[PDB]
Amino acid sequence: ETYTEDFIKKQIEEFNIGKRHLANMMGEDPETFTQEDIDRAIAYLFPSGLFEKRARPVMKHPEQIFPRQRAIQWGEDGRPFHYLFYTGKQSYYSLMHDVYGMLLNLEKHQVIGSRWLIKEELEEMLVEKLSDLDYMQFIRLLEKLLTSQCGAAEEEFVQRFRRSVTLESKKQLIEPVQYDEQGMAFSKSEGKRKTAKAEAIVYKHGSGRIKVNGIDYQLYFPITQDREQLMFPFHFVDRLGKHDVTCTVSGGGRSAQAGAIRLAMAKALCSFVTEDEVEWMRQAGLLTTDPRVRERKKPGQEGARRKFTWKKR
Amino acid sequence: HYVDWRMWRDVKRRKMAYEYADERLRINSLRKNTILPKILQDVADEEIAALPRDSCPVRIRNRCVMTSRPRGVKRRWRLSRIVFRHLADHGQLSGIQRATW
Amino acid sequence: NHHTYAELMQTLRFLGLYRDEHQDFMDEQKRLKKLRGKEKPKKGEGKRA
Amino acid sequence: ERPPRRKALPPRTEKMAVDQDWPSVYPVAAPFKPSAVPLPVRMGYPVKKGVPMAKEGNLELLKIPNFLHLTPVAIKKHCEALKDFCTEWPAALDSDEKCEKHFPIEIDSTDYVSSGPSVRNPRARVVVLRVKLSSLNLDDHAKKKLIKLVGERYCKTTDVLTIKTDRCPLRRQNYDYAVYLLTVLYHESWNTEEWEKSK
Amino acid sequence: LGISIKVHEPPRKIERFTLLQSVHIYKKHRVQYEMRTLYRCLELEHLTGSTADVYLEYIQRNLPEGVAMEVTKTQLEQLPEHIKEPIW
Amino acid sequence: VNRDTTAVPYVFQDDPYLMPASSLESRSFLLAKKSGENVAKFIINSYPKYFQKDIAEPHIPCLMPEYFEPQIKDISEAALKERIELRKVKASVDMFDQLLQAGTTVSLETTNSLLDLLCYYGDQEPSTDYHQFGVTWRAKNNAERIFSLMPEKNEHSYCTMIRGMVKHRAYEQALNLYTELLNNRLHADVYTFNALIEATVCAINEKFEEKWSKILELLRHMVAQKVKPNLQTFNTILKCLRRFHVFARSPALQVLREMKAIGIEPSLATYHHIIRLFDQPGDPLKRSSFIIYDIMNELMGKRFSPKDPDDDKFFQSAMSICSSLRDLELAYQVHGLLKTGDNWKFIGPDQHRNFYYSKFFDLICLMEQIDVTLKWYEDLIPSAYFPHSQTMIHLLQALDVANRLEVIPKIWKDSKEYGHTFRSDLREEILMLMARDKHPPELQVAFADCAADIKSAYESQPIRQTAQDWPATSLNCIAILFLRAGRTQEAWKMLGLFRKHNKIPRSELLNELMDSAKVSNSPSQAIEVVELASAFSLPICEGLTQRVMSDFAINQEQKEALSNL
Amino acid sequence: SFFTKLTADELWKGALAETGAGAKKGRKKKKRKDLNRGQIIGEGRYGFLWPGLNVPLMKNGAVQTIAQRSKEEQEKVEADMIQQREEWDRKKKMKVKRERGWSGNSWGGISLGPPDPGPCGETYEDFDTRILEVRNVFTMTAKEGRKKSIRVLVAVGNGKGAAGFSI
Amino acid sequence: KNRAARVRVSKGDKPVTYEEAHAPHYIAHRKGWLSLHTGNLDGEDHAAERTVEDVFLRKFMWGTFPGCLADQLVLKRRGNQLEICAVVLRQLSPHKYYFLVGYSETLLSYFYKCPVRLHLQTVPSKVVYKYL
RNA sequence: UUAAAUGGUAGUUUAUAAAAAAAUUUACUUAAA
RNA sequence: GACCUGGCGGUGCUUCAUAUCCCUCUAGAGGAGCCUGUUCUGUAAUCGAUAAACCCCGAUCAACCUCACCACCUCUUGCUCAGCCUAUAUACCGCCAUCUUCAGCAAACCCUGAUGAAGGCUACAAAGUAAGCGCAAGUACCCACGUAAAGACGUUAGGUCAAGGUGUAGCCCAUGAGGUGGCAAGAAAUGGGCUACAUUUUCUACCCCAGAAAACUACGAUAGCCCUUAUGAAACUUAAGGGUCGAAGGUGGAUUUAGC
Ligand SMILES: [K+]
Ligand SMILES: [K+]
Ligand SMILES: [K+]
Ligand SMILES: [K+]
Ligand SMILES: [K+]
Ligand SMILES: [K+]
Ligand SMILES: [Mg+2]
Ligand SMILES: [Mg+2]
Ligand SMILES: [Mg+2]
Ligand SMILES: [Mg+2]
Ligand SMILES: [Mg+2]
Ligand SMILES: [Mg+2]
Ligand SMILES: [Mg+2]
Ligand SMILES: [Mg+2]
Ligand SMILES: [Mg+2]
Ligand SMILES: [Mg+2]
Ligand SMILES: [Mg+2]
Ligand SMILES: [Mg+2]
Ligand SMILES: [Mg+2]
Ligand SMILES: [Mg+2]
Ligand SMILES: [Mg+2]
Ligand SMILES: [Mg+2]
Ligand SMILES: [Mg+2]
Ligand SMILES: [Mg+2]
Ligand SMILES: [Mg+2]
Ligand SMILES: [Mg+2]
Ligand SMILES: [Mg+2]
Ligand SMILES: [Mg+2]
Repeated sequence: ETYTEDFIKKQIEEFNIGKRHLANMMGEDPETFTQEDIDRAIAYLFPSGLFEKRARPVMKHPEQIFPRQRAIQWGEDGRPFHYLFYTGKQSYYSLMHDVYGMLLNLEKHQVIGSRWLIKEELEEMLVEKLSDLDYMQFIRLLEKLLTSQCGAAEEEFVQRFRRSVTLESKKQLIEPVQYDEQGMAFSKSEGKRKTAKAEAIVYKHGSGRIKVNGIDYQLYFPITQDREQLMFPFHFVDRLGKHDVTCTVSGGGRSAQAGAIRLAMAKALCSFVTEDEVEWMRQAGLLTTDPRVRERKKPGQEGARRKFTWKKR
Repeated sequence: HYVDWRMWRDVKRRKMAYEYADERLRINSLRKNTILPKILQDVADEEIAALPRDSCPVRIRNRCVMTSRPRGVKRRWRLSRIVFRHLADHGQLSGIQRATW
Repeated sequence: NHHTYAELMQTLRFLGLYRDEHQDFMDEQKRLKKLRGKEKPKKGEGKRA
Repeated sequence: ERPPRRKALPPRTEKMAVDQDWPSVYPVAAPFKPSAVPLPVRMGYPVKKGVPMAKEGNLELLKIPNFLHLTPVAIKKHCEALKDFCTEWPAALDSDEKCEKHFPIEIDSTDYVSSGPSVRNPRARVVVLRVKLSSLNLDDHAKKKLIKLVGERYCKTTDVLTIKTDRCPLRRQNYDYAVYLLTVLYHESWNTEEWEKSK
Repeated sequence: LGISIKVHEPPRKIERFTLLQSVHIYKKHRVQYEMRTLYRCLELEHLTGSTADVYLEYIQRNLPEGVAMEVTKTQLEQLPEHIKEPIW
Repeated sequence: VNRDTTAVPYVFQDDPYLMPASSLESRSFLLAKKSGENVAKFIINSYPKYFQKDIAEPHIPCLMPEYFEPQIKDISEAALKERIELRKVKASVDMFDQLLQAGTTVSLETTNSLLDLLCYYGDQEPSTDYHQFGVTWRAKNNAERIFSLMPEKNEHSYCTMIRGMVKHRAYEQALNLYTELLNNRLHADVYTFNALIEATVCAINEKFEEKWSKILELLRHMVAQKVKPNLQTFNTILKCLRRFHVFARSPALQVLREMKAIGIEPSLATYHHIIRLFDQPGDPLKRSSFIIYDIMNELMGKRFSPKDPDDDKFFQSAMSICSSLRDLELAYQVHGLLKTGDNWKFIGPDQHRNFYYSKFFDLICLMEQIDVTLKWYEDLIPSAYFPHSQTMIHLLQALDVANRLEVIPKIWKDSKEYGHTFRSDLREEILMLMARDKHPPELQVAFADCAADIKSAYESQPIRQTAQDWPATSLNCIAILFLRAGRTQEAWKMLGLFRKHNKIPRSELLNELMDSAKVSNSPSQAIEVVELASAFSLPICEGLTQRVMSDFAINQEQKEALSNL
Repeated sequence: SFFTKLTADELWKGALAETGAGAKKGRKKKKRKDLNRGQIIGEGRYGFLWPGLNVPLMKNGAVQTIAQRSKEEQEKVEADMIQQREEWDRKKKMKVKRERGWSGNSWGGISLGPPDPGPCGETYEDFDTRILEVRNVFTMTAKEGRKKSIRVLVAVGNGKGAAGFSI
Repeated sequence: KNRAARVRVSKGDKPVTYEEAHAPHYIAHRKGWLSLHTGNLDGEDHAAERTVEDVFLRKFMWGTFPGCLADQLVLKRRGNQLEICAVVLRQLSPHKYYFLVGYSETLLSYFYKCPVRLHLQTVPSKVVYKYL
């Protein structure tokens, strides 16, 4: 699959004409039709439900479709263009040479935000296939270059090979404090445990009354352990007897329903505690949705994991 | 031209059962009650027993319409598991895919 | 109705408007068996009596 | 072979202007024709270092039920021609409460559109009649007798009497039967029998 | 066409069934198939007989292959004449 | 929605390989498709058993097998009626005779129905799926025998017999039967009178005046019998009057004026007959001019409905009159009428549609600005008709007149796509126009590319199998076009073809070859120019050689040049 | 039954039995005959002639109608087709005379022709290849056991002094 | 090892189309369905008769167009209509194609009592997705 | 650094490849003797 | 005689098995009754699977039908341009098991062994480059987790001529087709499962703050007998319930299964 440059040029010629045709079909301005409008139109005109998105109908700029192919490396005379052509990795060894040169000069004169460029993405930059050990060798020099007091130019060179890790914050999101007709401050949250789904309304000020589906919590949860779960969020922050809760729970069994409410109450109560307390609650496991759900039974077995009795003979 | 003699015997049973269905329904109604005299119900017992054996609906067998396999048939498609899987695995049955969950 | 399907497509083959690859295969095999000397015996005039 | 093998003409998408009347090309639902659609649309899971397959001879695109005959331009043009057939909703019946006051009875019927040689569907015969007993001229005795006669057809929370009828082959017969049942129920509820004194 | 329309997506139904893997014996091994039925509900309101007749014909004729439709029609009717007052 | 101009008619398969690429392929592709439908219908009716399972709801009667054989085997009058309904001419007669021999009574209505079947079909079986010149009526036919057998003969029996005779060109026999009809004091119907009018004109070869008197006498007979004339009565008169070249024009107008007074509305057929009568091959066309203008004024914005079988023949004739008069505005009025409402359906069969559009487009190219002609070219071709090779010549001539020769390469491509790749007249015309005058470099390059393509069409001629033909003009033009574009290498090869094919090169080709050699300064090439012309004994060569000898010529070559002559 | 019939490819794949357990560890090589080679669309046993498929659509500028070959004409067509088959079959039966090497069944001394031309415009038409030895060497693999390979010595030479050999 | 509808790897000389290259686990994931009707939707009837008709049509078209079909059929059903989309080759003369389209559309309409259309797409040669 | 015997006979490896076809053959109605 | 490659070794060294080899953890099987397969024996009376990789297996299923079995009777160009559940899974397609709870397979070239079978890595690098297939990636399900799905080439001439199709051979007054009636049992052994042997239990109320029962009238049969009903043309037989009966069993040897 060797796509010559003239062919790619013709493909671009057909995308621009096709792009104007699609704008005409959809009644849009040919001149402000973007790639995100193209994708919306193609999805409507050619509806495909195939689970894998790479198999669906696509109309993209040929530069984004066809793979990046390296240019001819020698002229008609036959003399290759790069002095490191016969190495076979002219782009990799050209870079390796440059970094070694910079390091020699630097000596003579004398992170969360960003990750080291991964291997598959360095190969794209060089348009050369590399081994894992080649990638390690390159990174070992770049790191050495940072350890030394690299100058303003050397820092720019390194940053070519540093991507930006956007670090996800593990901070709980607080729900807005609303006010009812009577002006009582309350927060509402949601929880899910197995198949139980509970909505909890925690009032800022109260006496400690919990109503579950309109019933007093001790009557709804006769089992003590279930009542212990409802106590844990409030006991952990020393706020027993200071809030009223009106929660509704549906689905699941007795324990799942008590677990769903615990998560809902904890998420809601984050509005009325300090940020530091919210972090402690998160570190005690009071704000995490439990992902442990019933595993499916498999054909040819007794249960999810159990097998049928095995007979050697 | 039916797949085999067994399929051909089932075709004849389905035809004879259709012809006698009304007569059999009427006579059974006389038998399946406690209202009518037992003497009349005894005569109906004999009359339904004298009808041809191949009119009895219990003798019909749901065979695969393509291969005549008498077992492993899916009633919705009337196909044996083997024939159904052949058509399903080639993508020729609308909306039927491999189930993974 | 396997009688209609079979009889219809048989007629369509004799009219030259349907190519039955299956029937062609078993037709060649019957022709070659006849040359090899294996042919259906005449009814009544069987190998037994 | 004095004339050489017949050569396929170039695709007619090369003659199409960029400001054509596309609804004229795809007036009705038709299969995707790569020679008629002037889009370089590709489809197919790409092989390693490969691209999604082109549109010519692409069976994946043929499978898609395309909407090239229903472009937004066509829909707006189509509906402009179909406005003559529509009649205006009575402006008086602004809200659902106003509809109930003037038209107490609601008849629900269902039509099933499936693909095949036969249109028949045995579910289409079912008719559901709903009427609130507050819209009927019922005294105290009649209302109590009616609620007892119908049984679970009456819902106390909503005060709606639901009469579902599916005895007769046709929907029109089931509609006439449902309306008939409401009539005999109304008149029987008003009638007072002597045995009613044993309540 | 001036019709009030509201769309909601009813939950999907996935029907699954199991078949034997091999033609003969080998019971432990199965093949599991499914048919996914997805839904979309278009709730029209305050239509007249003529408007509904035209809208339904237009969208029904353009129903894509493999899509079924169930049209539930609620008709507003007046009290039967016989029910206006009791005869007894 | 409107007609899609880029597509061929919808009846064809929308695929580049299957789309028709010529006027003939259009006809043949439809004929092949119709044959397929006939073969399927033949099988369906030959083996109904296979197509008797009805799974359609609602039931579709049209998709069921048809049974054409009589299912009543009893010999009776009621069973005979079936055979007449089935149009079994031979079976009905044989059964009718058997019925008569048995002595059972056959109703007059049943006998009249049998005569209708025999009289209409001339006692011949209607064509079936599978089992012109001259008078088709035969003296020994069943209709005549049965007609005499009839014990009671009503007016309808005579009528259908007269109509049959006229239909089958038994004009004299029909007129004799009408005389017998009058002797019996039986009134004839409108349809018999319409047939009798045709018989009068066809039967004898008397001059117009006598035929007109006879026609007027039948009209007076029609009025005497209280018979009201229909539209067909007048349309036949006009069709009959076409035979009288210049003597029926004014009478024909009187007939038209009579129609309007009575209240019979002239249909398209009526006007078709008039314009055909008034349009005889004469240069002035003065009367024809007035007729067509007045007819078009009357028909403006009139939606028509089928009234006469000849309604489909109007538009082709009207466009023919406009081409003869060379009036584009009238043609646009005629075409306007075709496009109003549903009048487009009256264009007629394929050969009518091609003729109409050929005459219409040929008049546009001649009489309209090039910019509008090209719009009509885009809209009509290929969506409406596949052009004739001569219409491309007319389009090329229009382009020449407009000085828009940048489109000639496009016309060639379209010509190849419409099946004119190997039309000699078209290929020669394009080359001549391209090479007639010198053009700017870009236009000269484009013409060279088209010339190379035309040259390839000549190299790959299907006639090449029969023989090699390379017209002298074509060869000369191609060579000159190569020289002007700067492809001297390609032009140098053409010199071998001239002598090979024995085609004499024009002086302009030889005179211009000088510069090509002079710019190169290769005396060898200069002599080759002299050597060729000397073979043909062209007088310019001798005078030319001396000039070349002065400019660039090797000493040794100069001596040889003179001796070669 | 019609619905039980299969395509020719599946039939020939089963009948040939090229894939199996009997064709692996050295455990009649009948060949597939293409039966569609001589078949023309529209030709049937009855002999019906169809305008536009079996016979030309228009004869003398007139669209032909459905016709049928006479009893005796169809017999000729069938007999001719049978003869045309015996000819095609005959060609395959014919054995081409192979120039033998040192022995009838020995690969030594059999010319292989000129070496294939190189990609960079290189032609080796002067050189003549001739085999010298063909040996069936074997190794043992864990999965399959006896694994058969071919060792082939050849010699190439132009006849003017240049000459090499390779395995 | 699984067998169902898996074209087995060869020496790298065997051309396969996109449909033939994908095993059954890829249906609804990378390749779609070759027949679209409502029979197999929840609450829909007559799946059995739709299945038989599809099996027949695929065989009818294989024998009626011998050597022409270059890929599997795409059967589409909309209400009463049946649409057969076939990718054929460019070897048979156009006349013979038009005859067979008119013949097949008529014969099938009378057999299944419904309007049937056949949409032929011609390709120069079999579209090769990969060489197995 | 306890002890831990046995597994019927024969059978598990070389001469080549592949069909071909053929076209249809350009623009009305109409009429006459 | 000396080698190449593979296998194998009660073969060495080092590093390890994640429900996994040992010691450990939880619940079982092996013992009792019953349900359901198999082997044997039995019957005039199917067939196939039958170390791991058979044994509630082809069957998401046999009272007739199904059926291919047995006895008897009947038919002959036969529901089919016949038929055959007749032989051959050691001729095959098709669909699969198994290693796989694997990571290798291989076209095309180059180099090494003096041009033998064969071999081809060392990163501060020393002859390998490798399209393709698999793994992986991606997708399905509730996540990027897990679980499914997937899993090449080959190994067991592994399973299946009885899903169907089919090569070869056989039958054609029968080895084909139809009708009626009938067998599918238990000396003995064993696999899987079910219910129990009870007090963390039994019954009732309740679905979790209760009262009684608790050793020959307790715990414990889903068996036996009897009766009714359901399905069906047909029920000594199949299923449900009622009555009656109250049995072995008192926690199970060697051995053995599953689970992160
Ligand atoms: K031996
Ligand atoms: K070793
Ligand atoms: K135990
Ligand atoms: K066999
Ligand atoms: K067999
Ligand atoms: K057990
Ligand atoms: Mg049964
Ligand atoms: Mg598996
Ligand atoms: Mg020899
Ligand atoms: Mg021994
Ligand atoms: Mg041994
Ligand atoms: Mg036990
Ligand atoms: Mg057994
Ligand atoms: Mg066995
Ligand atoms: Mg029996
Ligand atoms: Mg039995
Ligand atoms: Mg038998
Ligand atoms: Mg085997
Ligand atoms: Mg994952
Ligand atoms: Mg798995
Ligand atoms: Mg994977
Ligand atoms: Mg074996
Ligand atoms: Mg076996
Ligand atoms: Mg027998
Ligand atoms: Mg108990
Ligand atoms: Mg009991
Ligand atoms: Mg009973
Ligand atoms: Mg007790």
